[PDB]
Amino acid sequence: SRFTPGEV
Amino acid sequence: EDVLIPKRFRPAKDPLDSPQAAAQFLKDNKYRILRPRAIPTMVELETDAALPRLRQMVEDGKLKDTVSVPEGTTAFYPKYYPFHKPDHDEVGTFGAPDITLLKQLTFFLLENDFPTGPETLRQVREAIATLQYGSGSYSGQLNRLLAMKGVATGRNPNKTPKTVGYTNEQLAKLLEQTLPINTPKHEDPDLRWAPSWLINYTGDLSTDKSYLPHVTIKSSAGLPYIGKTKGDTTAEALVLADSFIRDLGRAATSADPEAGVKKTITDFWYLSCGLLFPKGERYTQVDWDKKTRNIWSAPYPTHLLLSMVSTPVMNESKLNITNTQTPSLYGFSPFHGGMDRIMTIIRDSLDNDEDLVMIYADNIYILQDNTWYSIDLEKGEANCTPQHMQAMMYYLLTRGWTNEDGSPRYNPTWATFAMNVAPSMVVDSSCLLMNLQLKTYGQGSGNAFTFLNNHLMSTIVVAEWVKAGKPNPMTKEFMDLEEKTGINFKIERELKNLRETIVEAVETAPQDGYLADGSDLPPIRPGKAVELDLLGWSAIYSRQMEMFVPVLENERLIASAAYPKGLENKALARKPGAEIAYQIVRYEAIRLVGGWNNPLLETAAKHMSLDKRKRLEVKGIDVTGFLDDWNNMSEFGGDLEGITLSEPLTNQTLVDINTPLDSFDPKARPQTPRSPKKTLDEVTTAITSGTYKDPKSAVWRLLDQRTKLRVSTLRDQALALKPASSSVDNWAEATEELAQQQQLLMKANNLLKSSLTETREALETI
Ligand SMILES: [K+]
Ligand SMILES: [K+]
Repeated sequence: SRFTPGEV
Repeated sequence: EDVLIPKRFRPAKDPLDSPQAAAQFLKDNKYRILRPRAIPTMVELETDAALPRLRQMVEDGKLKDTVSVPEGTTAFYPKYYPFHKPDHDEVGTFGAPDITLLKQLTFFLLENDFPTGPETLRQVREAIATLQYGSGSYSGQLNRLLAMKGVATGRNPNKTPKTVGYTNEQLAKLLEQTLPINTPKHEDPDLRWAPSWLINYTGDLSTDKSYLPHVTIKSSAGLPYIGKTKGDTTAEALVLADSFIRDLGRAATSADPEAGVKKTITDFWYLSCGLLFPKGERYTQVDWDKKTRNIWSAPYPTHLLLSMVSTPVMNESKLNITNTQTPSLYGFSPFHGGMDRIMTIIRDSLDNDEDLVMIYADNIYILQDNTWYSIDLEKGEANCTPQHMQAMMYYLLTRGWTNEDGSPRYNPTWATFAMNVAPSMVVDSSCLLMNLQLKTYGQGSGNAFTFLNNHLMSTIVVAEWVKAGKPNPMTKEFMDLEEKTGINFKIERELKNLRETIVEAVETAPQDGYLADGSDLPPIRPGKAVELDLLGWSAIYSRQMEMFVPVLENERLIASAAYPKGLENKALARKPGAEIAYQIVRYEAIRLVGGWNNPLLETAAKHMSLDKRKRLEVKGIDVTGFLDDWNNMSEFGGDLEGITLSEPLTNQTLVDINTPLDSFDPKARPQTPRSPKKTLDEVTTAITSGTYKDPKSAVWRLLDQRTKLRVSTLRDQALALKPASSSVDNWAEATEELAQQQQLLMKANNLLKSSLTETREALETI
């Protein structure tokens, strides 16, 4: 449900 | 003849329109000029190489195939030379007063005995003779910088919230009341990624979406792209914003976070330097070269990164006094019954002998001792310290960017950007004018956090007013809050005998005309207005609707009638029939916002509107589309979003813009999302006693500690937030133990230094 496209 | 019409204003030659004369003037006035920093020369790179994830956006024509990035072996000093119009050598159509309207007003005064007619004509003529719409001058801009420095460091130097006596948590408890917020939508991404990763593009309209904030395509790109718009530099902005947040995150978790973070901040110094844009306004001719307001035009990548923190929270937080039990005016509209809701709240306060406070950014409204006070921060933005913005960042990350279980909706990299670097990129940083890199005093006006930071400063002034036992705004005791808070302010309006004035407004309401008996005519004798100047609006009582309706404050109405803003959009101006459509829009909008209630103005504007519509029929051009979408053509467009000007204005138009969707019961307003049962007064009395110094939540305690620890400790801080931001098994007890551990190492005073000062040092490194 939450957008999760690896994080900066 | 030529006596009725005042002469066009011709601005004097500007002796400070050269870098030498400008630098000398600032030096003579002890204004800080920075040692100029250079930007690496632009390199034309393949967008597919720089943004591989968006290769599909390039081939579908949504991005340029090439991206220009500052990567060159040589460098350049940026130069920004804004236009100032009108000027000594160009007195044209831009900033031209509405002389046609002045002629029409005089003719109708000759034929109609309107009791307010002579005063309306004199006011419009005096505004044409003493005001000038335009972008001022270099002298105006330079003198404005001195006035900003004066507010920040002069008679009443700025104070951080800590100096005033508030912790981040104590301020957050006040903001829960003065600025109630909701969390961003569950579907919205957390603060964990590079901006370009918020673009989901493949081609499929059913799935394709951008989670990035909306930007004004025609607005300035800022540094390092002078002469370019945001639409021109979309790819460039993503590349730069991506690289900055990624390089910052990596540097903070490196073997030497101090050298690493400082290197990244100096490499991207230009992301903290705003173009000093002259603001287009209705300036006083006599002070044309003394005051030009400035827009601190933030670089596109900086604006994008800041907006990713604020806009997902504020989109969900349109909470104000008309729909929530809060003093906040955020998202207020006086239309569709908004003004009547305010008048109901005011009337109930007066009947129950209760004081009232309302807040909107740098505007404070106080109702006490049967009097209405309008208090404005003096040159608001100049009073802002990086620490004020840091406290706002604390409030957004603890109350907004938080999951229901209390875990953070951000990672250590985004906590570093928001808490440790971002406040010094747009507060007490620098600006560019000509080839001069000048110091900025306070927050840059126009940055993404302008409203939020100003609203926090007004919250501090209001909290101190409550603490001091609500002293009357006209007393020394109230004016003493300037020194106590480090925030300059002035009483802009005093509306005495408020109860009596409201009774007079209702009793003098006309029986004839618009919103009275419902005929399409202004009243011969308008009723008494309740001149609240509530975000520029006064209240007038309507007999037809049996409610108060807004009318634009008289001085604003007259200035706008004397000096209308033209079409300030090249693209729309280029379209055929747009310029003649704008002409109709100008006269209809001035009527809509309040001219309808001025009989001379309404008779002259109606005539102008129908004559312009008749000229359109003669030429045979269809402007229906422009008249339906009139909002983008008018300075008053941002209110009446769902109305069309294709048909001439009638009494039904005025009824529609004032029609409420629902009936209003002030007692039925929901309480604030946080501390619902507590009033602002109960919160202030708790803070006075020393309550809420530290948050109970360990995640929030880590964020507060982050504002006190130096940049060399960032890797240790990242390790402390990692369990909570990753939501690992038993993250709460782990964050609890890590916070307690971090609190102990804070007994080393060598570990205590503001990262905001460290950021400012690195930004100003040569
Ligand atoms: K100040
Ligand atoms: K409350």
